[PDB]
Amino acid sequence: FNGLTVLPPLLTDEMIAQYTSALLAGTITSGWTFGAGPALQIPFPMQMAYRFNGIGVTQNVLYENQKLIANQFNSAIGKIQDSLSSTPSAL
Amino acid sequence: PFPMQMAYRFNGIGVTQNVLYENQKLIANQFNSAIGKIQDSLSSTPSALGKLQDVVNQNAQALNTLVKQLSSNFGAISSVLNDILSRLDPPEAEVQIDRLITGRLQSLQTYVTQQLIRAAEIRASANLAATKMSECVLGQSKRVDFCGKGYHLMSFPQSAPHGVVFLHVTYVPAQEKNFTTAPAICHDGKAHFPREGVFVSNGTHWFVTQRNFYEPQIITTDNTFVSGNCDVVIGIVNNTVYDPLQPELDS
Amino acid sequence: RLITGRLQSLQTYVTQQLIRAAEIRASANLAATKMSECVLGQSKRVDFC
Amino acid sequence: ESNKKFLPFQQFGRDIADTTDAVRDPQTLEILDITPCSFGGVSVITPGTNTSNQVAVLYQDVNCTEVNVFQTRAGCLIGAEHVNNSYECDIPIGAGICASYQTQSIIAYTMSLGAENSVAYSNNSIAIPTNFTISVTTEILPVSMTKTSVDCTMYICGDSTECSNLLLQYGSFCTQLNRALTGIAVEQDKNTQEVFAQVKQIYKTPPIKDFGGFNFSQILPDPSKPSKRSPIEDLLFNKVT
Amino acid sequence: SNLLLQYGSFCTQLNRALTGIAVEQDKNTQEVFAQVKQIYKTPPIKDFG
Ligand SMILES: *[C@@H]1O[C@H](CO)[C@@H](O[C@@H]2O[C@H](CO)[C@@H](O)[C@H](O)[C@H]2NC(C)=O)[C@H](O)[C@H]1NC(C)=O
Ligand SMILES: *[C@@H]1O[C@H](CO)[C@@H](O[C@@H]2O[C@H](CO)[C@@H](O)[C@H](O)[C@H]2NC(C)=O)[C@H](O)[C@H]1NC(C)=O
Ligand SMILES: *[C@@H]1O[C@H](CO)[C@@H](O[C@@H]2O[C@H](CO)[C@@H](O)[C@H](O)[C@H]2NC(C)=O)[C@H](O)[C@H]1NC(C)=O
Ligand SMILES: *[C@@H]1O[C@H](CO)[C@@H](O[C@@H]2O[C@H](CO)[C@@H](O)[C@H](O)[C@H]2NC(C)=O)[C@H](O)[C@H]1NC(C)=O
Ligand SMILES: *[C@@H]1O[C@H](CO)[C@@H](O[C@@H]2O[C@H](CO)[C@@H](O)[C@H](O)[C@H]2NC(C)=O)[C@H](O)[C@H]1NC(C)=O
Ligand SMILES: *[C@@H]1O[C@H](CO)[C@@H](O)[C@H](O)[C@H]1NC(C)=O
Ligand SMILES: *[C@@H]1O[C@H](CO)[C@@H](O)[C@H](O)[C@H]1NC(C)=O
Ligand SMILES: *[C@@H]1O[C@H](CO)[C@@H](O)[C@H](O)[C@H]1NC(C)=O
Repeated sequence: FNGLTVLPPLLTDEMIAQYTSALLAGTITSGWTFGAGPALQIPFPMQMAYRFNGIGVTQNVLYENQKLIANQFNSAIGKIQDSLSSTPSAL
Repeated sequence: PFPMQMAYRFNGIGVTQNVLYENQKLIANQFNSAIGKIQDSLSSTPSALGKLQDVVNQNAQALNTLVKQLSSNFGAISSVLNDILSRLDPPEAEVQIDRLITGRLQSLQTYVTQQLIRAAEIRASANLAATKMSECVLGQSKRVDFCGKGYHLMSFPQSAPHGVVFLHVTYVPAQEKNFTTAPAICHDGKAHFPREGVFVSNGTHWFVTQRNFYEPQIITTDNTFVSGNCDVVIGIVNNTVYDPLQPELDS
Repeated sequence: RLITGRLQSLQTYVTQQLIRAAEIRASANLAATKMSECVLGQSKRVDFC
Repeated sequence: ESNKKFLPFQQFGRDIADTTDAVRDPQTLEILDITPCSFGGVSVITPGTNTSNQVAVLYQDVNCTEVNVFQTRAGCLIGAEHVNNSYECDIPIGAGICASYQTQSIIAYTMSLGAENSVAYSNNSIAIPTNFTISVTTEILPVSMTKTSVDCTMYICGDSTECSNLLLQYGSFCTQLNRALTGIAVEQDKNTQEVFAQVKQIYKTPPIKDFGGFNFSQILPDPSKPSKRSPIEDLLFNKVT
Repeated sequence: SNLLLQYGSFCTQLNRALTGIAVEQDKNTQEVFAQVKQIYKTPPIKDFG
């Protein structure tokens, strides 16, 4: 109040969340294609197998262990959720 | 040869070189048209060189403000040093000269500090430019959106006043068509997976094509490999897998 | 005297804020790079993501 | 009038920043809160003067009652008409509000983040490109500054010996100022060398430009002109001043 | 204010620097988050395998 004022950010938190949601939807529904040009749809297990192929693991490894991989992914996301809810010094 | 080099680039981004060799005239025309349109884009829009113009403007403004700071009294009787020297005796004008010295020294220190901060910013930009030169001009980078938006093929450096201009040549898919895909197909109780592509169906038949270009091929034992049986893969479908050795044995 | 003191304090604050803003700009450039190279594509750079 | 609960002995309150926030009337036990008179910055929103001379004024951090009249989270906006539509941000006002000149008068609206899209996702459908395009884009990166040197002997003192003698009493401020400036000047040349001098030898293109149909005439140096720069380079050096 | 006017253009420099920092903040946020061209939406049926 001594000539010290704060200007609001141009993009509101809702707009930042909208960008983040758009990025999530693009990644889930089209993989890395949308960042290079037009978005091309692809089933999520298939692009997951593409990622496995990109790290040096054959596609059959993912297809024959699909349920285990999905369970591990869900458990890891839940554990991150819990860790964020528990530890206040992470941020 | 340059067409062979560009075919190597196509292999790098994931497209077979025959796509280039069978579209050499079209690719050359597209490259020439894009290079021609770069001139129009640069000439029509003067806000692209705004980075270099803003650097020049900031330095000029800093120097001009430094010069204009010499006309300020800083609490002294007058800004002119000769005026204060002649008007008053040294033993009394010493305090005014000290006030002017303090003000001018503070202004010089402020200018120097701003110059160091701006120079650090410019050094960060120059390090980025050197990395871009090494990774996009002297190579072909797989880092996304580092050497242009798309799939990087090559880039060309161009000198600019106190700067550098990169013309990032990239591969952009254009016309997409939806298909029906299956993770695997099993022929004789053995699941087959695509060796380097994806299984697609135009409605009646099943082909295997490369992922970044619709170039369908008959599913054989040379573009698929066998792993497991029909009962593990979720979404497996039925199809015949061609065996090129069988007609040779029959004939 | 008050003007000199307050001007010096304001200049110090502005200079340190410029340094802090430079650091935050570096962090934001890193974050933009991480978005481009790990949300929009799969990265082979080790420990980058 | 304030409801701050002063103790019977306390006379004037204060905030967390040690500022007089309340006072007690010397002739009445009433408690009066002190609030600064409303102030703020004044921002003027305008298109180019070549387009129109009409402007909009943004009063920052103040409600419109303390000053066609639109109240934004960034302050009170006067002269701009709020519009239910949404376009790309032309003139950034703040808090998701932008302004532009459209059919004509200045308008205020919430910025549009982009074009809505929904990739037709199913569990057995894939989209594959049947064609392609070759896209060439432009990236500009500053590489260096102008090397500037400043001498205290002539800047601080205009060829005056007494001033130089008095300045000599301040130690080595100016020596380290010159040292910093020289460091910057050398740093700039290091920047340029790091960027461009990345090649061991000077390679030359063949006299016959037969590259399979690819044409690099716009980027290869132009021999006809006295300056051996490409046409694109000539445009770049002409535009930048 | 009259005595402060005798110190030159310190206010202009300080306000310009602060405004540059303020604009740089929005530039940072736009660089990080506005990388996407269109607003993609996930399908209502969440069948991701
Ligand atoms: C590979 O590791 C996974 C753990 O991530 C194993 O899956 C677990 O198997 C045990 C049986 O001993 C079950 O109790 C758990 O519920 C399973 N976890 C999940 C997430 O499915 C899996 O068996 C291991 N496979 C091999 C071949 O070692
Ligand atoms: C899917 O592609 C196959 C190509 O193998 C098409 O089969 C051919 O279709 C043409 C009609 O344009 C016929 O003249 C050929 O004799 C067919 N050949 C074979 C081996 O079947 C098929 O028609 C396509 N299906 C759809 C729905 O487009
Ligand atoms: C692919 O072909 C196999 C064999 O023709 C199919 O297996 C049949 O599955 C049904 C459903 O359980 C059984 O009643 C038949 O006895 C199976 N046939 C044999 C020879 O064992 C299989 O179903 C086909 N794939 C799909 C997706 O239907
Ligand atoms: C892929 O796109 C290119 C455009 O870049 C197509 O080439 C055009 O074809 C039309 C034919 O209707 C011509 O009139 C244009 O002059 C061509 N453009 C260029 C730059 O040569 C090409 O036909 C497309 N590929 C397919 C298989 O349709
Ligand atoms: C490479 O492109 C340039 C265009 O930039 C071509 O120069 C053109 O040549 C035609 C025919 O000679 C003229 O009509 C144009 O006026 C020229 N344009 C310019 C800007 O000079 C050049 O011929 C091309 N190279 C080759 C080998 O064809
Ligand atoms: C795809 O979904 C349909 C219904 O939503 C289901 O019948 C089919 O089995 C699914 N296939 C795969 C591979 O998930
Ligand atoms: C002071 O005098 C005024 C008028 O003479 C009166 O209204 C007020 O109540 C007095 N206050 C005290 C504390 O005596
Ligand atoms: C309107 O003005 C009042 C003060 O009169 C202020 O307290 C309030 O915050 C203003 N409204 C908004 C939305 O800022």
